[PDB]
Amino acid sequence: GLTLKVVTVLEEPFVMVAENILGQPKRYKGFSIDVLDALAKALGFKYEIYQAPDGRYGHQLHNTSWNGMIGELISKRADLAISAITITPERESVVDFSKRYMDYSVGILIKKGTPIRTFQDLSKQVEMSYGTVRDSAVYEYFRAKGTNPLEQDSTFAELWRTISKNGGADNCVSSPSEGIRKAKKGNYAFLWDVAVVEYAALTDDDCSVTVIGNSISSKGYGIALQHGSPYRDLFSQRILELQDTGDLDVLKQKWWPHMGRCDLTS
Amino acid sequence: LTLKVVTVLEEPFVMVAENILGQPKRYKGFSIDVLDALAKALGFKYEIYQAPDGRYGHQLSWNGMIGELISKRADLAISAITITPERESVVDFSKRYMDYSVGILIKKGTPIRTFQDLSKQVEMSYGTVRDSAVYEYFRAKGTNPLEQDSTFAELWRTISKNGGADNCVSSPSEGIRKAKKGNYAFLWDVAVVEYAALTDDDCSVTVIGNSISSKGYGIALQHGSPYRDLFSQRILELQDTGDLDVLKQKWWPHMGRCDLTSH
Ligand SMILES: *[C@@H]1O[C@H](CO)[C@@H](O)[C@H](O)[C@H]1NC(C)=O
Ligand SMILES: [Ca+2]
Ligand SMILES: [Ca+2]
Ligand SMILES: [Ca+2]
Ligand SMILES: [Ca+2]
Ligand SMILES: [Ca+2]
Ligand SMILES: [Ca+2]
Ligand SMILES: [Ca+2]
Ligand SMILES: [Cl-]
Ligand SMILES: [Cl-]
Repeated sequence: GLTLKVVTVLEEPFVMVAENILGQPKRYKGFSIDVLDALAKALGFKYEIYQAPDGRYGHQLHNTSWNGMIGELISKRADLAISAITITPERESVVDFSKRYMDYSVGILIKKGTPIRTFQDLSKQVEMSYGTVRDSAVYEYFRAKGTNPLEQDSTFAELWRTISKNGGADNCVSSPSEGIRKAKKGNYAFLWDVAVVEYAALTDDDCSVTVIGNSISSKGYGIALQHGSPYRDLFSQRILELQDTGDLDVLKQKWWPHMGRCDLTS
Repeated sequence: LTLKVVTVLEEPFVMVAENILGQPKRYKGFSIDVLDALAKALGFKYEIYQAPDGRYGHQLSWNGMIGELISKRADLAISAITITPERESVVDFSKRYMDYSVGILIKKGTPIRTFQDLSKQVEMSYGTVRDSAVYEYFRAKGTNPLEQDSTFAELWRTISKNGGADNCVSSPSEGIRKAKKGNYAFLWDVAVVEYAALTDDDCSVTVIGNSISSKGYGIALQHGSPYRDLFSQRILELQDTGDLDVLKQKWWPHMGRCDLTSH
């Protein structure tokens, strides 16, 4: 029957590999998979998932083309893209996002037991390396806030001076997995999606790391569809219903356990 | 192009501005400034009118602003309208231009600093507007066995005492008035009670938030409107540049007004 092609990128606990037995297609699991499954059921479609061949969310290149999942949508190789995709104006100009199914903000992952408790505390650091994924939306977030003397505090300017040192070479990482691994080794603080670093801290074998939030949320996570897709408004309606009934809250408790895991209190 | 805009008064989203006798009513506020930025960005003019029953809208068909859009007397509706699935099924909302959540309005100087602390109260009156969406939110959360902390169950036990008659109020203005006179905490739209606290004549109240947002505020357009996606795109741009945050600081200003954190 009606089958949608879904492009994704691995991001814990939004989209993870579940099993891949030889001969069988790869299977996936996670919070975004469960939201997608609820939509598939309600709207009566099937789907097939593939990972973005370049592994990127996607951004705009100099000739106005896009790579990543965004590019897959523009080219119509994918009908929808889902993982932990932030709804931004640049991306919405070329694809069509559903209304959000979760809020987004940036957090800090750092080993427990330090005097750093806030973004402001991190910005005061003189010797400490900290950073984000180079070439990411989070890097571009700190560029924007850091190069804006119109902010009310030097916090973002100071954070940007460390993050962007040597064009991002010294203090940034290639992937969230590298940032998480470095934060656990100590002497590094990793700045990334708070939901991603919270999951990493909750599942740390040694319960050795904690997350600093406090970022005000102004953006959400969405399902990206093709420009002009008829499914965009249908998805939004059902997402709103999932939120109103409490079904989304249950799925969040499933992947970010309120209890049973590491205690994140430093 | 001129769009018909329907609204309802809600400080500081939409407020009456001063107008010369005989001149049409003027409006000002956070939502008005968002509307103005959309007009300038997209290049339209507009005329505003007030909903005849001063209601947002609910069904049993739709009244309030939702009804004006359904009937097509309005091209769009804006004030402090929350994006809900029941409303989105009959009209078309922009993506949100601000987050919504429920807060606590309470007199300064108590040991209550969180929703959990409020839920621990014995013999204290606290509540919300009777038969409101907020009441229904606390019903749903408070009766759900899958909640991981007893906080919501305990809040519901007090809010719904005697079918909601003992501890709930008839309107937000009454809830605000009761919290200011004491021996009551009022649970309502955090942006609304924050503004009430900032402008309290006696700078006597504070607001407890510490709640992830449940919903967004949106611009409601007609079902099938050609403008909805355009509005969403420009709203996202206004958020990303910080323009909306500047507008929020402008309409919920903190210096010159009451200090909400003096204790
Ligand atoms: C756009 O730029 C990218 C990166 O250089 C390139 O791979 C792609 O072929 C270009 N496409 C054009 C000219 O349409
Ligand atoms: Ca779009
Ligand atoms: Ca120590
Ligand atoms: Ca693990
Ligand atoms: Ca449409
Ligand atoms: Ca309201
Ligand atoms: Ca609709
Ligand atoms: Ca006291
Ligand atoms: Cl929204
Ligand atoms: Cl939308």
